[PDB]
Amino acid sequence: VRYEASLRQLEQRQLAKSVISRVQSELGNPKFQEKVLQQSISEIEQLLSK
Amino acid sequence: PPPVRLFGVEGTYATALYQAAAKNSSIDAAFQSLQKVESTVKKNPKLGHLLLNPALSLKDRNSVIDAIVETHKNLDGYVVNLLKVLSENNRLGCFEKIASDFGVLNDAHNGLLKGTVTSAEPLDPKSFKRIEKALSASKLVGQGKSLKLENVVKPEIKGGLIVELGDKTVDLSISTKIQKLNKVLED
Amino acid sequence: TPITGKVTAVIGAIVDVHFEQSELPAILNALEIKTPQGKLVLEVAQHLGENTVRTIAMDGTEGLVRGEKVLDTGGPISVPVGRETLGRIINVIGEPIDERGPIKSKLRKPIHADPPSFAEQSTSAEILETGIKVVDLLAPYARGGKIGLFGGAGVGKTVFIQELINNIAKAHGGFSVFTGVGERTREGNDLYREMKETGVINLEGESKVALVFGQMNEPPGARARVALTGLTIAEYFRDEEGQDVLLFIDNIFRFTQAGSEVSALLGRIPSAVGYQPTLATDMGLLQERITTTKKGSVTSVQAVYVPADDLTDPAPATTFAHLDATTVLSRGISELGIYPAVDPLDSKSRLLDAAVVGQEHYDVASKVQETLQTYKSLQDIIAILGMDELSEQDKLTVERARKIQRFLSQPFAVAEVFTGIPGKLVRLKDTVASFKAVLEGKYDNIPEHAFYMVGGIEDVVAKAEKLAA
Amino acid sequence: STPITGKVTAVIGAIVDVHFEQSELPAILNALEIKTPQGKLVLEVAQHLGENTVRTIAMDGTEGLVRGEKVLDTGGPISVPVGRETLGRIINVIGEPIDERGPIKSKLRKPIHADPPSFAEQSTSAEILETGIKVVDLLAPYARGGKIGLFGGAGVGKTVFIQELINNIAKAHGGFSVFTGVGERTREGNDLYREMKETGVINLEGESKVALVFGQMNEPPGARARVALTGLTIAEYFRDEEGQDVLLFIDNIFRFTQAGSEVSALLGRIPSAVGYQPTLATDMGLLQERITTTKKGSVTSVQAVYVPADDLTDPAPATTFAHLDATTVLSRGISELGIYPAVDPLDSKSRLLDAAVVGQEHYDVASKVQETLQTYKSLQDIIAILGMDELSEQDKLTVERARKIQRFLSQPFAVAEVFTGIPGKLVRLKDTVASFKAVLEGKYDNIPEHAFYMVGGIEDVVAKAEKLAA
Amino acid sequence: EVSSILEERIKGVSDEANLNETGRVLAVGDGIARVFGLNNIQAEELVEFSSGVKGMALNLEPGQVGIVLFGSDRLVKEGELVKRTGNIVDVPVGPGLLGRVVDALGNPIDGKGPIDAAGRSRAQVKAPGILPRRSVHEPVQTGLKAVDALVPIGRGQRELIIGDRQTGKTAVALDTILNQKRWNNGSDESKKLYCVYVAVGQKRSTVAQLVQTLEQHDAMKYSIIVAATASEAAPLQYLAPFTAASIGEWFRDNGKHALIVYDDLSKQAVAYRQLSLLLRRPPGREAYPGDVFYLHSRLLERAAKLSEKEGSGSLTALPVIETQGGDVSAYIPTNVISITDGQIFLEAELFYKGIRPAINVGLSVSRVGSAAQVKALKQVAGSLKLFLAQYREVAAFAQFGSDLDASTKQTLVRGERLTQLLKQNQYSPLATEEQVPLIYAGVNGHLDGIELSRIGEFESSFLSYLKSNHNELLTEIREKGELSKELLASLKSATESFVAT
Amino acid sequence: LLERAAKLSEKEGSGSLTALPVIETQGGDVSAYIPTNVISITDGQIFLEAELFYKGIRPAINVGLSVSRVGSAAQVKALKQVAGSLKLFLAQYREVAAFAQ
Amino acid sequence: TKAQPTEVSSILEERIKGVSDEANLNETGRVLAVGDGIARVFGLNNIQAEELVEFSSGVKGMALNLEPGQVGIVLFGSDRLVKEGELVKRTGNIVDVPVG
Repeated sequence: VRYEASLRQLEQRQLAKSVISRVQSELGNPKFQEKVLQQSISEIEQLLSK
Repeated sequence: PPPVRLFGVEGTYATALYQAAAKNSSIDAAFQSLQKVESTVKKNPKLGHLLLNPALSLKDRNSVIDAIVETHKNLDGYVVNLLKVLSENNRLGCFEKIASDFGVLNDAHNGLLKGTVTSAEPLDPKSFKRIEKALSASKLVGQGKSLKLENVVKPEIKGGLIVELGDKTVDLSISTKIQKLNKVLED
Repeated sequence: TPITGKVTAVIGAIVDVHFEQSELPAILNALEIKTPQGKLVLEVAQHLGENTVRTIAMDGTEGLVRGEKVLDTGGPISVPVGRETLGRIINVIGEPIDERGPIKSKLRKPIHADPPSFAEQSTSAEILETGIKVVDLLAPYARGGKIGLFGGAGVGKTVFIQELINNIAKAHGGFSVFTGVGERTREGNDLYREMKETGVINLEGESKVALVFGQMNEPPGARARVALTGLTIAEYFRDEEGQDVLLFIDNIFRFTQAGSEVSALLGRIPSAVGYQPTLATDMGLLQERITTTKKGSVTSVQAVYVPADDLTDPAPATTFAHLDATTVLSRGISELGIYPAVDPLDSKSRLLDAAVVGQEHYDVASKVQETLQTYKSLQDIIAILGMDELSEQDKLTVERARKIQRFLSQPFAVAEVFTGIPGKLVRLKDTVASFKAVLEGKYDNIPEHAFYMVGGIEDVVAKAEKLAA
Repeated sequence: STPITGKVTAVIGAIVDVHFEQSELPAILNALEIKTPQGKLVLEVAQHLGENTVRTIAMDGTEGLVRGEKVLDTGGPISVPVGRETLGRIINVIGEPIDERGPIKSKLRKPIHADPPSFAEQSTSAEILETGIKVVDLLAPYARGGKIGLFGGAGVGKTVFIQELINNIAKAHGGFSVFTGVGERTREGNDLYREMKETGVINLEGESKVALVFGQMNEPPGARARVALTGLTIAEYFRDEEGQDVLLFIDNIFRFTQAGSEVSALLGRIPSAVGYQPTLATDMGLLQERITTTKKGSVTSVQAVYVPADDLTDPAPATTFAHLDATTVLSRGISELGIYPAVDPLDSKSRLLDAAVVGQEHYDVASKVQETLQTYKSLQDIIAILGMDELSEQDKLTVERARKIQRFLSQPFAVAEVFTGIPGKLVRLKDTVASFKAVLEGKYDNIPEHAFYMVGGIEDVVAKAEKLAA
Repeated sequence: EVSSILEERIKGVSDEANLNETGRVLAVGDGIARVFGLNNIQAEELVEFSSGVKGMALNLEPGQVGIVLFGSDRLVKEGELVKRTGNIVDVPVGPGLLGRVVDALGNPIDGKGPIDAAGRSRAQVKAPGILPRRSVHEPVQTGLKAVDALVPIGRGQRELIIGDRQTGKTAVALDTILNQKRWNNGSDESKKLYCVYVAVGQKRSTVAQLVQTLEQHDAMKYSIIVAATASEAAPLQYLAPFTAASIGEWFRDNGKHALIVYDDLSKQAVAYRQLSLLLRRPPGREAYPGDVFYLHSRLLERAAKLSEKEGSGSLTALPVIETQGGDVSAYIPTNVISITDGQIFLEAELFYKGIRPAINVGLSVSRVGSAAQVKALKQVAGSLKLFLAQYREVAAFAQFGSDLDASTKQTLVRGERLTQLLKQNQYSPLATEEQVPLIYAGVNGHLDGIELSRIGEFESSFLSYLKSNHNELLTEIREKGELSKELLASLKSATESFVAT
Repeated sequence: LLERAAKLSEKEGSGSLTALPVIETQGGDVSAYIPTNVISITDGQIFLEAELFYKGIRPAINVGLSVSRVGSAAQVKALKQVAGSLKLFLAQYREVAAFAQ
Repeated sequence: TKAQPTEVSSILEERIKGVSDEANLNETGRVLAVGDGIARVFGLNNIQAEELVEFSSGVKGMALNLEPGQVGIVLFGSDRLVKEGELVKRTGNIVDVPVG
């Protein structure tokens, strides 16, 4: 019974590491270069809004 | 008078230096010259890295001072006397310190508002011109103050960028958002 | 580049590094200087700014070259745990000093843990038997309880814990913990051997006891993170497994003692007496990492070394709030010849009430507490005047109190050598009776000297015949 | 001089530092105002730190202060208002009404700081003030121009004792009063304010005969110290400019001591003995000398004092014990024994007790009383150990008179119609002298010990004897 | 889904606007930090660490501003930015913290139902004036006979429970909450009590039994528990009384009545010790800083009785001091004592003497006077105090085999029987209608005939006999809380009738 | 210092370093900081009374404060057999000679 | 590096301006900062220890600590009227009382 409930928590941690994993993937690709450009142009847009 | 009080210890000197140089309207001259006489200490690789921290008497250091102003005659009379004051109290390690502060004080007079626009990766030059334009348009720089943009590469900023100048900042990073997210994961 | 540094300072055994890049370090991480004497382990505990950490040292700092290189591991100090991790002794640097070879690593977990939540609590509500009369009657154990022990560690306080190990640990706890801060190294070998002799540790395989000792040779900062290391081994048993836990500690005063030692160097200003200004928070973290959960109950027996026998100092004092029960041991009862040396008027439990241990247990215990206390008040009058120069009612009470007091000694199996009287254990159930009988005058006929060094109630009677003949 | 603008640099708590413009500074003891959400913060300049930066004490909360917040200079000290419109207003540390009956309206205002009067003015007491309570009257009278000190422990009815005085002495003896509360509590504020409304001494139709300066302990330590100054400054205004006689009242003056110890540590002053201020000696001396009789009015202070943990050789009570002309001690024990007055009849010394000032009869009676109680206390050890029947005939008679004097020191109080329920009765100084003498002489040792309990003079005691008999 | 909840977290991170200030972290450790920068800061404001830690700011300096961390320091790192909220620290107050345990930030930590909030409140709320104040009103009982008679507390008043740790300290307080049952259930919301219990430096197992015990007696439908354990951060432990006070103030403000228990202030001083010494304030005596008094003094005065235009509101407070070593001539005890109206000193020895939870009646005082108790119950206990004082004096003489006399042994016997009657019991409070008979019985000397062992036997039986026949007397004592000439004569005849057994 | 002195095993050659740490007491002292710090490290005490030594009894040991807890073999058998349970006996004797009057 | 109590901003700008010391520090003193009745002077270079000094305010002092960067005068009187930048004359007579 203890273990059964522990397993419900465990699956959530197994998918928690997909998030951490997915970050390494995002930053491994030159989507790292292209979205950093996007962040510079959001700041411009934001800078007209203040 | 000083215009505003900036810096903690070893800023009492920097404060005092600006207000003495203020009465003539030649701080810009004083400071430039100080960069050029400080650099020639550095390009003295022995005894100008090996005599910044106390190691020899007040008097030998004072005589090191006398020798520095005899080889460079342009230093302005405020900065030739400031060195005397530093040598007599027997300090030279916080020599770059008064220099750095004195630059900030001077560039408040010039009306330059120095700024670092750190990014994850070096941005394009077009991205730069546009940030300089925009930042002027935004009310954080009212105008009257001339922004400078200094690019820095920090791979510790993991994605995004941060625009910093004066007491006004816009943090539009990815890195912070990741840190916040990682904490938030519960399900 | 990797977060390398140089040794700016070596002030005490609290080394300071200065990283040569502006890359971010972090706290509760570990750094290694590769030294020509083994390895040296450091732990970042403060960041002072200008790329300069200030570090706790887990190993000896003697013979240390400054401007000598450091490297950042990148993370916390990690022990090895397991279910077959048992039958070996563990130090704060991970290694064996018992030389039984590598421990079973399955999961390696940070010695620094975030304290579990208030929403998971499996509070003690089942009693435990200790098998000492004084203990059962006045302040009985429980399972999940947090017991405390006060006194020296040389006057019979240490002897007391041995009895407890002999009874409670050879028949409860499936995986059990011993954690010893500033633990006396040769004595540590004795504990290990006695554990082997009673066949509790069988090689480095399956065993129902594990042990952590960090010797009092080791410098104060290293000793401080022994405590933490031990608790991590306790938590694996707590979490993953549902199997019974125990903890025995000798002494967690020595954790507190170590904190006072480090305090000046780190950059803190010492508060009065000498004890750390960070005592409540630092104390708080270990004792909320000893707490009952619904993942398993955790019976704990803790020992506090009392310096100059002042219990009014904040390090012994602030513990009681974090306690359920105590059985305080003192020098005075030690002189009187009463072994165990437990104060009978200085014992308390949260299991003491008239429906937890029931009305009869309570009634008996109350009466015992009134009788001994009455005697304690009249110490002056008895010695200065007399007992016949004192009222007849109080004289009865006084006469009774010498018998009850004397009876409280229980010659132990680990003080059987010294006394010459074979070891005894008196049941919980027997105890209620034993004391109830004396209270009704059913045994106030036989010598005070027969109440000295006896086992149960029948032996008191029987020795009376031995001494009379 | 003219206003200045300084910008705040460090808020650490009560101490708040300001960094004023160069070549242009506010002086020591000036008043700076910073407009704040809840009143106007007044800052008292108490140190200069050099480089044209001051260090000041807040008198209003230090919640939400920006360091960089403009600080106007009024150009002077903290000045409250004084006047005959001070009467009935409830005044606070920064000097403004908090009862909203309107500001005190006078041509004259004064600073809270002042120098103690010069030697030439000074006058001594010589008259004997009448309190209207039997213990006070015989064994420790008051002296008009006194600095009486109401030292006492816990559970003595502190408020009760002082509340009795206001009922008796205050209406009878002309002149105004100022009642000043230093680190008072909100139970006590309401109960004091209510008691003086009953007696028609506070007139909300008239002007009052009392003025009030209530500063409570929920205000910063800084403020608690300098509330005392505000109330004293009003008494000075009464004594000097109007010429009036003052029966000044301060409550609890240990609170001044405690407050003063707090701002000491914070200001940089190193801790002195038993955790109290170093500047104990000098703050008290300055405070006390101001309280006196001059060549104008006559100021007779009655100051509550709290003796921490019933030890009065502790450095705050014991220093104050000297500065106060006419000490009393109230004690835990006597309250429990059932006797109210709670005053110890034995420890209570006035600055005037001699026979050519109190009168020859008054002196010879009180000389006997002191001896009778001191015998009984001495006899207690013999009674306690050996037995009580093994004492002599003279000792039993002395013990019986002593019990009688102990219970013929019970007076009821009007402000203890709560505490007890028996209503207070006023008895004269003269009457007390006479009443006490009859008892010593042995002419009233026919009266039961309990027929001396809470009654007037001799007339009531004889009658009350008959009453228990029935 | 586990995936569905993850999708939300990701959409709920990203984007944010201008920051009033920035500064980069440098000195930091022990959960105390100082950051460099930060110049639009004012006192008590909250600054958001980009760790995801929140810390309010308590030391302001023109160097490095000292921000007290509520988290850990293992996620703070040297170089990070911190961004000012622009909003001072606040706690949810509503009708939804009741029936829940909540930590000092005001979340449930037991994972009970949602916090309903009607408002937010501020940690410092200036304590009432003297204009909206009013006289003492509404007797509050604990259901402990000695406490009620002798040192009677009122609502809007403070009396300090002091004494050595774990001599029944917890049972005293638990008995008080338990007696509020009679009133919580009974009509009138300004007679009902919603108690707020504050726990500083206490271990979880103790709180978790305690709450269990309140649920058993159905007292955890109004109890609110504010907690800041020993492990959890030192600024949350300092901050814990002042935000509990605000959960109480709402009750006082609406006209409703409540009782706030502050257990213990002494560990609060140690959490504040740590905080004060690392933001470089110099200490006074025994390393407690000189502004300690200022902390307790502002706090306790926020419980005080209000007028009828504010709805007859009173928050009442009962501060608890557990003395870490014993001695009440210590620093912390002198400071709380001055602020409070009373002492309710408890004693170690009296624990062993068989009074449990144990109270000493002589080092306890109430300067609140006798009319903060039930009117009926004042009358009966009128000489209770006087008898007891008389006993204490005669007992002192009695020691050393001293020759006793007949006059004194009346007193001594009289006193002995009363104490045996009085003796408290663990975890059981009582109702005032049945406290009024027993004290009468003792005072008029119908208990001074009855043997010490049978004091208890009389106590049980005497109460029992009254339930059967004289249920009219109990009803009148409850209903009018004052005692009539007619009612006394009957009560007196009832006592005379039952004396044996 | 103290853990440098201690009996060792066969490997290290069976060697021992016997350590008696010797404390300068002002007529007996063991309720003060310095003694207590040594007691918790040591296996026991050899408490010897001031009054008795001085009045020419040597040795003069009070065995209410003299214990050792590893000492179960550390005597020649000869001096254990003859000295059978005398250590219990003189810890009855003080109590007997208190109330024998 | 270290912080002198003679690092005062008015004092420093004067040394920077190429102005030398010891013309207004002979006997001649100037208060730098006054707190708790403890005015601290920069000057008094011909003063005798324990010698009596007179401020511009109207206040008298004696000079128990002579330290090189400043002189810790102990004020006999008022703190109220004393402030930074006031002349402190050197009596030239050590603490003395009439005798006769």
